[PDB]
Amino acid sequence: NDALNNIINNARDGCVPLNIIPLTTAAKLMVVIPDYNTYKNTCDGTTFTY
Amino acid sequence: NNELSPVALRQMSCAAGTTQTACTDDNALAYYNTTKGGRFVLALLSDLQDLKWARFPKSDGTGTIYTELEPPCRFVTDTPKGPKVKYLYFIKGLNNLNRGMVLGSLAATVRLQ
Amino acid sequence: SADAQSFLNRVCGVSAARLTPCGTGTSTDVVYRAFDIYNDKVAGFAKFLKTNCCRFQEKDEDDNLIDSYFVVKRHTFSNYQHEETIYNLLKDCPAVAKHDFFKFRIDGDMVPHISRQRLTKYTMADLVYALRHFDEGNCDTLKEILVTYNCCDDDYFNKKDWYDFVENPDILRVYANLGERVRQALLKTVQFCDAMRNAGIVGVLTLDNQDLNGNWYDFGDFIQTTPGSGVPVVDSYYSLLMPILTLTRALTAESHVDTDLTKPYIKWDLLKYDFTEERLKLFDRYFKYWDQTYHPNCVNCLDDRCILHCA
Ligand SMILES: Nc1nc2c(ncn2[C@@H]2O[C@H](COP(=O)(O)OP(=O)(O)OP(=O)(O)O)[C@@H](O)[C@H]2O)c(=O)[nH]1
Ligand SMILES: [Zn+2]
Repeated sequence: NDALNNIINNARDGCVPLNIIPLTTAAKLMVVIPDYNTYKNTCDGTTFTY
Repeated sequence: NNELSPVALRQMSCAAGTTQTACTDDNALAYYNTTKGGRFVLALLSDLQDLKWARFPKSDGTGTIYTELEPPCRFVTDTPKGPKVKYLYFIKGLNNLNRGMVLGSLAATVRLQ
Repeated sequence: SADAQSFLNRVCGVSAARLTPCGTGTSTDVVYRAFDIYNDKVAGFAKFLKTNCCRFQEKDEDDNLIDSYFVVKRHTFSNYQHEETIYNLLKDCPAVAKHDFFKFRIDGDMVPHISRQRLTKYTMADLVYALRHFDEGNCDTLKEILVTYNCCDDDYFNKKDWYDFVENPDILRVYANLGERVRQALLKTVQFCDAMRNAGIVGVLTLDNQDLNGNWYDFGDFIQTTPGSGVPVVDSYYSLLMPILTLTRALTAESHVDTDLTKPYIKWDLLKYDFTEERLKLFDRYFKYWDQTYHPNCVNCLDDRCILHCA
């Protein structure tokens, strides 16, 4: 209830799209990888950016 | 060719004003069209210089609509009379094809300037 | 003797005019093309057979043919004066092809010709007809159009099911290469409508009077009115062209910074959801003379027909 409040107050009338709430306030991320070629382009190493 | 209304149309008669009930007897060469479902006028011509309103009578007589007009345009005509000036109007909301129809017929059947 | 080699250098203008005849002498050329007709006894959108035209392709420095034609048409003397007057009124628009009126004798009499310069081989109805009446048994026009504009190469069609949408979904990427041409054609159409309104000319716009570069011609069915009171009729044009606007994705350039396909994308904030003004700006930019009220939000519509129209 702090990140959600922080992004709610920035809205000009209190309404925000639902598709950007997990994108900016979630704490955990889950990735499903088909094969190794896709793996080495998305989550290579120990830290990645998304 | 895609052309603009070969078979033409017929007629122009009746009235006009500027503030609702200002239409007294007849102040408009209200032009054209008697459609197949009933008389539906297209173009308005005015020997006067400023009108915002008209009242065309039809069928029942009790049903005669107080039409809202639009800002006018002006031109001079090549009539045998000589110097003759009107101020053109169309009934508001008239789509482009209808104005093209009446303008083409007026320009190609009768002479203007 | 003379004639062919004198008509050639008379059609040859004053700019560079490296011309070559399209298998003719002084006679006309016959082709099979698509038109949009309405003349009180016939109507429709079909493929008729053109009859009165002589075409000269243009060369360049290394003597290899290019996509430029000088398509002269032969018609009536009254039509000569009418078209000359309308063109003289409309010649300053940058969206109007360059006309050239001259007179030349084929016999003891003198007949008039009208020559148009630097057109393409196909028009925009040819493209619309090819895409809206698809038949894999014979689609030569579509293949020619695709290969002459660097959308693909001639060996792309050696594949089978190259046209299918479920198999080979790469045909979408192949088709999406004409969107910029379509967008430039739309902009030139808006320019032409503005010029017609300012000059006081009344006429109806069809797809077969515009080539694939956007230029306009054929003012044979227009009339004249007082300046500032012109009115173009653009119903059939937009209505028939509409299904092609999404197949080729013509509005892709509108997601870039300056409507330029070489700059990065626009970065909207994630909290914006209205976009009610961008829709109006797009409508005013690409559909200015479409005369029917447009509601960005379908909650203000009057009935189901208006809902369909605005959706
Ligand atoms: N762009 C282009 N069109 C061509 C060519 N050859 C034939 N055409 C066809 O020929 C037409 C050339 O224009 P016009 O014949 O002036 O058009 P139109 O609408 O038939 O003319 P009017 O009968 O005078 O109203 C186009 O509609 C094309 O369909 C060509 O080399 N280039
Ligand atoms: Zn609506």
